[PDB]
Amino acid sequence: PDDFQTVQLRDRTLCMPMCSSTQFLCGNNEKCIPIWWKCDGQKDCSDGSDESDLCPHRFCRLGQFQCRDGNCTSPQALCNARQDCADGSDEDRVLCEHHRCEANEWQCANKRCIPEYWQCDSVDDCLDNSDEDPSHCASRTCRPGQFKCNNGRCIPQSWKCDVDNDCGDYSDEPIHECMTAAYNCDNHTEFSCKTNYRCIPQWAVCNGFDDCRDNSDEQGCESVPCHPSGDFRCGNHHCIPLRWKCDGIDDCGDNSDEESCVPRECTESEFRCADQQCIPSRWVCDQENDCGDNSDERDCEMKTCHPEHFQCTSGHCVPKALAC
Amino acid sequence: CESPQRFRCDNSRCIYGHQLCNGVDDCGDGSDEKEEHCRKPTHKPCTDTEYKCSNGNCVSQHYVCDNVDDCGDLSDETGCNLGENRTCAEKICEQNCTQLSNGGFICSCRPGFKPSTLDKNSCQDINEC
Amino acid sequence: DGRADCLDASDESACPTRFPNGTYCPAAMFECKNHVCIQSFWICDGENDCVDGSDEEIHLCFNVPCESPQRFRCDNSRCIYGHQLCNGVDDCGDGSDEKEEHCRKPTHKPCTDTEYKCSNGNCVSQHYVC
Amino acid sequence: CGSGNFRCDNGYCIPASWRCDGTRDCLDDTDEIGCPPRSCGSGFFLCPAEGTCIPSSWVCDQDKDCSDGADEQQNCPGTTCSSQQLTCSNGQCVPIEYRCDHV
Ligand SMILES: *[C@@H]1O[C@H](CO)[C@@H](O)[C@H](O)[C@H]1NC(C)=O
Ligand SMILES: *[C@@H]1O[C@H](CO)[C@@H](O)[C@H](O)[C@H]1NC(C)=O
Ligand SMILES: *[C@@H]1O[C@H](CO)[C@@H](O)[C@H](O)[C@H]1NC(C)=O
Ligand SMILES: *[C@@H]1O[C@H](CO)[C@@H](O)[C@H](O)[C@H]1NC(C)=O
Ligand SMILES: *[C@@H]1O[C@H](CO)[C@@H](O)[C@H](O)[C@H]1NC(C)=O
Ligand SMILES: *[C@@H]1O[C@H](CO)[C@H](O)[C@H](O)[C@H]1NC(C)=O
Ligand SMILES: *[C@@H]1O[C@H](CO)[C@H](O)[C@H](O)[C@H]1NC(C)=O
Ligand SMILES: *[C@@H]1O[C@H](CO)[C@H](O)[C@H](O)[C@H]1NC(C)=O
Ligand SMILES: *[C@@H]1O[C@H](CO)[C@H](O)[C@H](O)[C@H]1NC(C)=O
Ligand SMILES: *[C@@H]1O[C@H](CO)[C@H](O)[C@H](O)[C@H]1NC(C)=O
Ligand SMILES: [Ca+2]
Ligand SMILES: [Ca+2]
Ligand SMILES: [Ca+2]
Ligand SMILES: [Ca+2]
Ligand SMILES: [Ca+2]
Ligand SMILES: [Ca+2]
Ligand SMILES: [Ca+2]
Ligand SMILES: [Ca+2]
Ligand SMILES: [Ca+2]
Ligand SMILES: [Ca+2]
Ligand SMILES: [Ca+2]
Ligand SMILES: [Ca+2]
Ligand SMILES: [Ca+2]
Ligand SMILES: [Ca+2]
Ligand SMILES: [Ca+2]
Repeated sequence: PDDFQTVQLRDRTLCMPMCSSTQFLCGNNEKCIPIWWKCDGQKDCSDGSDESDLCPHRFCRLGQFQCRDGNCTSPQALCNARQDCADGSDEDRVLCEHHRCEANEWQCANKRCIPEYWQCDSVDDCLDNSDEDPSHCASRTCRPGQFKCNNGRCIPQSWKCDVDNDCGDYSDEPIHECMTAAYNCDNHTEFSCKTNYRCIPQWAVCNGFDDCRDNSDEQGCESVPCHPSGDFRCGNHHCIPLRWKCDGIDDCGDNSDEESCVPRECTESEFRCADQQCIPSRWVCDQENDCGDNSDERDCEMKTCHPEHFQCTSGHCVPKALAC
Repeated sequence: CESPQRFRCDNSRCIYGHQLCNGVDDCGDGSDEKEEHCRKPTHKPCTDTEYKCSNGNCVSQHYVCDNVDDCGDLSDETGCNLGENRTCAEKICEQNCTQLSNGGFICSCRPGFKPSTLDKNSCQDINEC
Repeated sequence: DGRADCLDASDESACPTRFPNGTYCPAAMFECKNHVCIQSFWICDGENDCVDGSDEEIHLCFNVPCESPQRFRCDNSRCIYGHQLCNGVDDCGDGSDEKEEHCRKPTHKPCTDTEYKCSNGNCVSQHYVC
Repeated sequence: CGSGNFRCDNGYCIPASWRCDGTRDCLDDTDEIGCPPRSCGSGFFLCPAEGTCIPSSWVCDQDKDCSDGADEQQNCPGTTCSSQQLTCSNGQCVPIEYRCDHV
């Protein structure tokens, strides 16, 4: 393939990856991997060629780089032109000769390589103007629907003219422009703040959140009427439907509802079971355990299943159609 | 009992797939719930175009140095070719900057915001819905 | 050597890599966590052939085939040899072996032509009848 | 070259454990050359550039016993032919009868 190189030793034809001096190649010439991976202790190659007996012992963390003395240094240091490893394996002339920089990196006229994104970020990462040169940095027209500001940043268009300093340099807050008629608010779907030039969706006006950073939107809402029936009240002065009082959810926000869960006392028209469940008195003796604990039917006399029924040794009555 | 959808217990009894680590001894021999089966997965080895982290984690090569901690253990951003002083005062990051001990910075957005997909120095808003 | 010469198997307990496979024993053989090796046939048959019991961890028993007339399978999904089925020993700990269902006496053949029937559930050749 | 390693060839590094076991591991043989000479005696001789000691009779026997040749390079006397023999410029001893016989 064109991602490989072609050589013939005598008559046979061989194909080999075109990888650089900072990479290592494996058995069968199947794949090439960064040199630090060679002896890191993890079999990276498709075969055992990665860490054969030629690799010396390993003395540091996975993915790092090792030096011929017996010391390790991080891998991006390999050819930064400064000996981060005193052994001199770092900046080894053999490795830096025919140097090539990985895809996560960009290279400049200074024979230096910097992370690809660092380009045009106001810092001369190449140690010279090459990575910040306005000639190549200019004309970086970002995507449509976005806005571009003096900080050299691109931001959503909607984020313009809100007190959130999103561009960092306050460039997205042209106060004089923001207070112009074009920025004015749609009273039918939006809301405006008492001390700010900001507009928020009308539903947001009251939700328990300071949608206006001056807290001016929510100020109006206060109603929480504690209806006397079908409702329950909480220590923090909040009211919730009575059914919510004991359901395993802390609806009050202070657990005032759930902590008082004592089985409801049965009325004079009811009967009580082992789980203190309450059932109509008629259920106490009908030959069915309306309470799964058999509170009913255990005390009752051993009466018999009237006609059109079948009986079970458990003291149960079942329609004959069900019998077989 | 096919092994991926169903499970067989040491008692030569079969249990459904979800039961295998539901926390119940669905089969009385207690083979189900055994640590041998339930223990956490073996993370895949980092492939070409990726990077390795002390954390037993793999990060895409592009992410390896972008002022954001992608390895989780900061193993990605640590040790990049410094070049000029990467001081927070540059105000490169939109919302938050943290200066590293050895120089350089890592950036985070405020809650409800995540670093933008096309520019990790900028921030975009999480669609919590 | 692969044979427990110490009762605790401490001899083989520290054997080095015996084969470059990383395994301790060859094909047509079974290996145990004590680095002791046993004929595969002995797997899951009611005898801890490996002193540490690794030769019959019950999970292993499901795989071995057991033809019903020469071998027997127990409710524990473990296999036992034919003679063991009613030898009077719980060769398999579930006690399926020795069950009365299996051990009870045979069902006598029905009397065929040329034979005679007896109150005794017995058949007699017609000539012998008187 | 390497850490915890030995170097004996141009651009090559070899494990230290291999040195001093008689194995010609280094293609250039230096794995055995530097092993420290080890005391020996009782009729045996030891030679430079090797950690080997050999019977004294072998030292001057015309055989290269040590790879450096010290056993034959050291000073030892030559030999000459008997009265029953004849000598020629080849550094040879031949029977005296052969002195003049058209052969
Ligand atoms: C390697 O590290 C050790 C300490 O871990 C140090 O003594 C030695 O000098 C280092 N090697 C070099 C070449 O500086
Ligand atoms: C919106 O409401 C404000 C306050 O009542 C008012 O001053 C403004 O004229 C209104 N604008 C429109 C377009 O209705
Ligand atoms: C660069 O940063 C170092 C601290 O790491 C500081 O001492 C030095 O003064 C800085 N130099 C410049 C030019 O900012
Ligand atoms: C920066 O992050 C810290 C927490 O890491 C937070 O307390 C602070 O408010 C943030 N500041 C900005 C401007 O986002
Ligand atoms: C590896 O195992 C095989 C059986 O699968 C065995 O025959 C072989 O001898 C072992 N390796 C070698 C070549 O020693
Ligand atoms: C069975 O009980 C019913 C009432 O449920 C009647 O009393 C019926 O007469 C009883 N039958 C018998 C046989 O006692
Ligand atoms: C990852 O998986 C392999 C099998 O594919 C092994 O179980 C290995 O033990 C696992 N890795 C680690 C670090 O335990
Ligand atoms: C033991 O087994 C490991 C893993 O297979 C290696 O093969 C190692 O070389 C073996 N040890 C010896 C000394 O043979
Ligand atoms: C004889 O054998 C049959 C099956 O072939 C049944 O088991 C039957 O129960 C036996 N006869 C008697 C009398 O029990
Ligand atoms: C040489 O050695 C021989 C033995 O072969 C005789 O001793 C002879 O006398 C010697 N001759 C000389 C000249 O030394
Ligand atoms: Ca490796
Ligand atoms: Ca360096
Ligand atoms: Ca830059
Ligand atoms: Ca803004
Ligand atoms: Ca609000
Ligand atoms: Ca509740
Ligand atoms: Ca009832
Ligand atoms: Ca029924
Ligand atoms: Ca379970
Ligand atoms: Ca990163
Ligand atoms: Ca056995
Ligand atoms: Ca038995
Ligand atoms: Ca040697
Ligand atoms: Ca000699
Ligand atoms: Ca002659």
